[PDB]
Amino acid sequence: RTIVVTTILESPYVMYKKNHEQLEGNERYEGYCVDLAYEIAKHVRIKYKLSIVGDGKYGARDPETKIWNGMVGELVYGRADIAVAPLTITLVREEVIDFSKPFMSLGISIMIKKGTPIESAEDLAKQTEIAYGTLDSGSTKEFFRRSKIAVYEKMWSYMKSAEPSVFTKTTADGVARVRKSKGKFAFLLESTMNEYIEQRKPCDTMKVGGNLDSKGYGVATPKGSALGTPVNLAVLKLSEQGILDKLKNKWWYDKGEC
Amino acid sequence: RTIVVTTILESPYVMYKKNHEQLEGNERYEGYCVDLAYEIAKHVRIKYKLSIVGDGKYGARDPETKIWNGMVGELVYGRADIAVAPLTITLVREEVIDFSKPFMSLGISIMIKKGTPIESAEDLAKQTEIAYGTLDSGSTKEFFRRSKIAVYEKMWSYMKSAEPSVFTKTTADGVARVRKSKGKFAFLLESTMNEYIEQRKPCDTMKVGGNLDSKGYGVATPKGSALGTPVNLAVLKLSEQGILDKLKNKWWYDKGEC
Ligand SMILES: COc1ccc(C(=O)N2CCCC2=O)cc1
Ligand SMILES: N[C@@H](CCC(=O)O)C(=O)O
Ligand SMILES: N[C@@H](CCC(=O)O)C(=O)O
Ligand SMILES: [Zn+2]
Ligand SMILES: [Zn+2]
Ligand SMILES: [Zn+2]
Ligand SMILES: [Zn+2]
Repeated sequence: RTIVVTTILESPYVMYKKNHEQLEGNERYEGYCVDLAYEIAKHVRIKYKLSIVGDGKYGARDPETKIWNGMVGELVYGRADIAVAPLTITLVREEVIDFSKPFMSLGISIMIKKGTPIESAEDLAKQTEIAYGTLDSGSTKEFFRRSKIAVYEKMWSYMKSAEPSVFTKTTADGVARVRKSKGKFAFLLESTMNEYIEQRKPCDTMKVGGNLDSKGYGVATPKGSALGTPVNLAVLKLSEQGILDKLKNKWWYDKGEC
Repeated sequence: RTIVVTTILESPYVMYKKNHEQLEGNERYEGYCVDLAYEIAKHVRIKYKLSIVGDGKYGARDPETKIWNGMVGELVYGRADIAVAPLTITLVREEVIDFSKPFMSLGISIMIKKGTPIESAEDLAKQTEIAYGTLDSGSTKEFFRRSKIAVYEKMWSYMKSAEPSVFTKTTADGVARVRKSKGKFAFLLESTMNEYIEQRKPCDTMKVGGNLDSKGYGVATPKGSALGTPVNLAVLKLSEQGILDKLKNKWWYDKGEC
């Protein structure tokens, strides 16, 4: 009767509460996806337990073993019933799991330390002084690997061979590298994460240029799961009631520091 | 073997070609949804015929007879196999038809004649000199009818009782009323239509303020249709290949006149 909700520690979607080490179960966490899971479970009338994905990854398929990792693998292998996380709806994932209609819009974007002389992907592509990278095992890395657009093909050729590695294990590690690199590293990440970090102390980063694509996050369920339909209607209802909007303002802008 | 694709004459999604009266069948039409239908049919490997919906409506359910009109009714009553049109994904529609993941993002927006002293919905709500309305039988009208947000509730109370009527039979009729009214009528319509008109001669309108909501258009199929799955993957593929982007630029901005 208690369903397992896989999710990932990524600010401001799921974060440890201030005193989390004194708390237990769902009470350990807060953020946009913690609130979304609560609202969804309320409408679908299920009890649930949040479970941070062990490997800390969104989900990709190993080309060798063909095994899915991350939250996607938790659904595929039957270890979680739903994922409520900033999980990008992509074709390769839709082949193996189901997604709700999207609860948030986003695009890939460029994060720079303020003052870096870069305004566009073209600007990064044509130079070599400023290194740049992306998160491992997620949809941004796959966007670059799969693109047939000249500028992004050039960026992928550079990142794939860069030494030392430009692929980070977590978003926070990429942000930290931008902040510590005196303008010499830029990070490619989703506009939602980029806009959140831009509003947080020390206010030394910014999003530059427009987004490189336009896509959405959805709530995911194992393929053919009976929960898929009610979850989808719940997301649509929350959207129409203005709740998704209220949550975005709560977690991004209400508390902005910059 | 030839499937019926319902659609609607709405610029720049489907428009008559210059010499349409000398042409037949699918060749009569051009625009973003004509291109999208072609790309989808190519991936799903179907032959198809475009059919402009007879009543010229998107789709709503009559509260009395309970009958669906517009493109939604064509799918519900079995007269069309797919709708490829700027058809908004909504909860009440998802209860009776299926939708692909969204091919375009949009929100409700305000269209004014340039120079009108209005910058926000709040600005319209608190005054009465400038009338304002929306399209009949679509999702924008339903947004206002259903909102529990104070400002939009006030706008709905005004529009519902306005005399003469502020609800238009087509988008073009609303645009024409804005243009002819010397600043005394504003039109509530989707950001996509608003941004297209803003780029067309006589360049006398503009979008003002941010969008009131955030939602998407999807390709629709009758509930439980076998075409639903392949169409959805086709839309995701076109999105990832940058084709939806290319089409948006082709139909909105490439030809901009303002
Ligand atoms: C919050 O509303 C939305 C979030 C995401 C999406 C989406 O998935 N897509 C696909 C193509 C372009 C785009 O934005 C559409 C609407
Ligand atoms: N949302 C992405 C993770 C972040 C990224 O790849 O930039 C995914 O679902 O894979
Ligand atoms: N896209 C809308 C029509 C336009 C509007 O209502 O503003 C619909 O699907 O109903
Ligand atoms: Zn701690
Ligand atoms: Zn609720
Ligand atoms: Zn004509
Ligand atoms: Zn194609």
